[PDB]
Amino acid sequence: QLNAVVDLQDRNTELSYQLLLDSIGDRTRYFSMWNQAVDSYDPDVRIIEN
Amino acid sequence: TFEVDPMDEPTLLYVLFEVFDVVRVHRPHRGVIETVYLRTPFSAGNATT
Amino acid sequence: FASLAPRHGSRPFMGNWQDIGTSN
Amino acid sequence: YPIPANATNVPISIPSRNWAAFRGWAFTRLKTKETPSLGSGYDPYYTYSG
Amino acid sequence: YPIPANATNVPISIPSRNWAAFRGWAFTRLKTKETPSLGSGYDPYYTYSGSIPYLDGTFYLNHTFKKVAITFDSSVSWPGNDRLLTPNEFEIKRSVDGEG
Amino acid sequence: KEIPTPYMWSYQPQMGLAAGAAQDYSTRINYMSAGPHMISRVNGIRAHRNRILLEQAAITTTPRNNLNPRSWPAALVYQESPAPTTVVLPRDAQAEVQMTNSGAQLARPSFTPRQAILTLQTSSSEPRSGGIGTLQFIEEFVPSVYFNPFSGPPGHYPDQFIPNFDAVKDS
Amino acid sequence: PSMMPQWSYMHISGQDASEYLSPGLVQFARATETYFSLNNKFRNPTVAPTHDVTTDRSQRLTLRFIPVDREDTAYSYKARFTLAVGDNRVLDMASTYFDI
Amino acid sequence: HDVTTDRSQRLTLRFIPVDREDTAYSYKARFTLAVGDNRVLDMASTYFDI
Amino acid sequence: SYMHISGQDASEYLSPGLVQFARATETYFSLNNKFRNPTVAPT
Amino acid sequence: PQWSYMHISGQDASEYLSPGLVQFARATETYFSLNNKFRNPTVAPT
Amino acid sequence: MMQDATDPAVRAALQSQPSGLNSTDDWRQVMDRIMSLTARNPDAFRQQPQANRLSAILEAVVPARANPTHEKVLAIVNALAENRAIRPDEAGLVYDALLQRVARYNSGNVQTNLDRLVGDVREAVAQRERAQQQGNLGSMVALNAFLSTQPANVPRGQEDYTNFVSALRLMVTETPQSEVYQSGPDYFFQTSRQGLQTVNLSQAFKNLQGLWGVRAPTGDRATVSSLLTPNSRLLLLLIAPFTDSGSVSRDTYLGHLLTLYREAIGQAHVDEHTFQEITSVSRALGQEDTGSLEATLNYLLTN
Repeated sequence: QLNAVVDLQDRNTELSYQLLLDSIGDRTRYFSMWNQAVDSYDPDVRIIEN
Repeated sequence: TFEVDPMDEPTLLYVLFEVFDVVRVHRPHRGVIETVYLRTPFSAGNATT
Repeated sequence: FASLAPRHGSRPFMGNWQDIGTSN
Repeated sequence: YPIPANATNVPISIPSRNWAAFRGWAFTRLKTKETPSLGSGYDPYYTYSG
Repeated sequence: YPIPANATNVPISIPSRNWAAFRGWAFTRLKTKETPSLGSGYDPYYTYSGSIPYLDGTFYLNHTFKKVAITFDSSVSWPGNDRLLTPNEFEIKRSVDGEG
Repeated sequence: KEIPTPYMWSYQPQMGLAAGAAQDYSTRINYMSAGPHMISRVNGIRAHRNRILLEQAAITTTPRNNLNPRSWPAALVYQESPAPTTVVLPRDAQAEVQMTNSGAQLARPSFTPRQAILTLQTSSSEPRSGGIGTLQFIEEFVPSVYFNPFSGPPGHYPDQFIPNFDAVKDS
Repeated sequence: PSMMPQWSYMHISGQDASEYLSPGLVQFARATETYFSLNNKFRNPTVAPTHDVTTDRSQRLTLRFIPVDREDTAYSYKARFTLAVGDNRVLDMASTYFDI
Repeated sequence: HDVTTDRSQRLTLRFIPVDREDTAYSYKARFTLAVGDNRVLDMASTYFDI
Repeated sequence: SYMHISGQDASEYLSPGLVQFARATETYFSLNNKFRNPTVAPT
Repeated sequence: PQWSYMHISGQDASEYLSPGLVQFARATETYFSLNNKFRNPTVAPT
Repeated sequence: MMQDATDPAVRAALQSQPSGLNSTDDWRQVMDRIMSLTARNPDAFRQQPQANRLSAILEAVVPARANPTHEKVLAIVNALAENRAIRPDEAGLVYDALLQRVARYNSGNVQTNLDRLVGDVREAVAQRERAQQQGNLGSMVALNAFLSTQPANVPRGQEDYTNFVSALRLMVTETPQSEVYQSGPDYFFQTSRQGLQTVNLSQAFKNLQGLWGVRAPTGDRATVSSLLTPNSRLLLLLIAPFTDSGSVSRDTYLGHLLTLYREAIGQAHVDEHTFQEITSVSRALGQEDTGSLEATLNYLLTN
């Protein structure tokens, strides 16, 4: 019963997974159960074409 | 020194220093996990928790 | 034949090939 | 460590660590109300799910 | 090593030196007001003539301790060799997270 | 020249290589000379200790050549244990093709006994390279003394002695 | 088993591209490539034997596990599992999930 | 060198029972614990955290 | 250094007997993953 | 003779040149994209 | 088998002149290759494209003068880097400063010397590289200054020192590499290792001039010989793997302690072969065996 994973708060274990699925190639096609649908804004709203 | 742009609301300057995290899973028995986690620009004692 | 193709750098032909089969 | 309401000048806090083999840095600021400083499961500081 | 109000992060800063005689570590707490950094006859800091921790074992803020995690070669912790439940941290007290 | 301390190597673990040697002070005895009847003792007890740390330096390790090498092969520094333990299987490799696809479903083997085992080595694929892995630091560079400080200015001095030092260039 | 029966003429029994070709055509497919882009014209047979893979046995692929005790507190859901892998259960970790 | 351990070993084993049983008065647990192949265990130091 | 991060090559800190079946009969699992590969850099 | 001194009737990149930086051209690619830093010739067959 | 220092006239040629085919310099090598006479494959020139085929003919049949100066002047400056006549970062200046010097004087008798000096300077690298292995040159001349200044052959007490004169000379001849008899301060001193962890004074040896022949007690450290300084004691243990027989082992410690200095070496190489085994057997012990060193202590103390 030796503690296998004992990471502290100065680690982003949850938020490391964000980068791994970015650097895979394309996350543009979406997964169902894991909700791999990237929270992506449109360039039409931010940088306003006026 | 972080002489940055003055902003309206209180913001957390959450700086990340790139420090490697390696966990070697020594498995000399079928179903036994004995591991140690260590970092390079980080000693496993002196930290903010 | 080594004479048959035009090659880069004074060498006739250079890198050999492989094409994949359909099923998979 | 946080930047207060109107901040133009802000130092670093943590003094003593040993650095042997680096890679670089990354930083992006974040509001106190939008995401809590982790500690407890329930937070009234994060009653802003946006 | 003086430490300010409402802060929780302070380590010892000593590099490579001599260590040839060592039984171990000891730590307690004391106010800056009651006694100062000694070495002088009558220094500009005295102003509390009350009971001082450094004299009669008068220590009191010895309960105000969370963790004192040790480092031996500025990379790995002293419990690195996994001897305790916690891999590196010397938790003196943890208020209600895993009763065990 | 007459009274120096035995030099002690400072360490950095994950690199494997020691930084450099330094003198001892936080246990160094009082040098306020006690008198003519104890000056020969404080210089004499230390003198035999200087030969204690000198003799073992040639015994524990081969004498110094490259004083601090990062590109380090294994000879005295030990490569981990090369011994495998191989066990058999409850089911056979060729005695299974007869049954499942035909009709009879399967769920020493008490059907048709066979003995076939193959053993392969456990050793580190190629020899140990770089710095010291686990714990071989004391056996590699034992605390050793240079009893005549910087005797010889321009030719050579204690070179890899400095912690702020790499093998490629001085300074 | 003997792997040269009826597919010998059809050259299906074959092991590489230059196997049942005339050995004078290797230097035209490779050297003058983009000109004569032909290596699948003579369709090379696959290399998928029976050697280490075949399990003609009731081998388990997808197994369920459902916890021992229940705790329904408002902030932290706890579930205790006592998992057991017997023999030959060779899963790679990214397969395992938790059906909420 | 002829005494106490130099190699890595944890002092305590934070063990959890496999099966549970609760009923009118009894609080049964059949814990399956095997003492490590070389190391020993003391019974006066053995307790239950409930 | 024994963690393969101050080392020289990746396939040389494991067993050589396991190395054989990694590029001819590997199509069942694309595995250059379970033990991380370090790289050399000039300093 | 001066025709093929202009690297026009050459066969290849790393080979036709002096071996002083031929060693370095194979080691350096990310530091400097050296393949586009020099002419690579390709000639008409018989 | 190993090489000498990478040939300095060739290192600079390696970085300048063509590698594969120098059609003028390797003329009968290209001519052998184009005549279909090469033993590898004869028609390697036939199956090649027609345009670079012609480039080989025009260049080999009519040999074209290729530039030789930059593999001759650089051959000096890179030898200047190996002989250490210049620093490695100085390769930008001296390469062209002498090229600008020969730009002014391209055409005197000086460059006819220059290529003869090329063969001289490249040989000077090879001469010194074999000479630095035998650091005797900056050692014997230094010992000549030691032998002249120090009064030689004056033991009017008792004489065992005539054997010791050759003993210091044997240290120059046997080990030459890092063994430099440096004359920094006026006291002479010898270094043994590349990092100098036993560099004692040969003028701390001047303590022995009154102790060249005194009476011996018995077999335990003498009642008089406590005067011998750890400075001079360091020298006498350093000459011990060089000279043994000659100095009287029964008349003074010049010989009795010199035989006893061999007892220190005699235990050392035995314990070296002892330690290389117990440390090697660490799979079956599974402990930090300091008893390898404790037995070494016991084999020196309890005798």
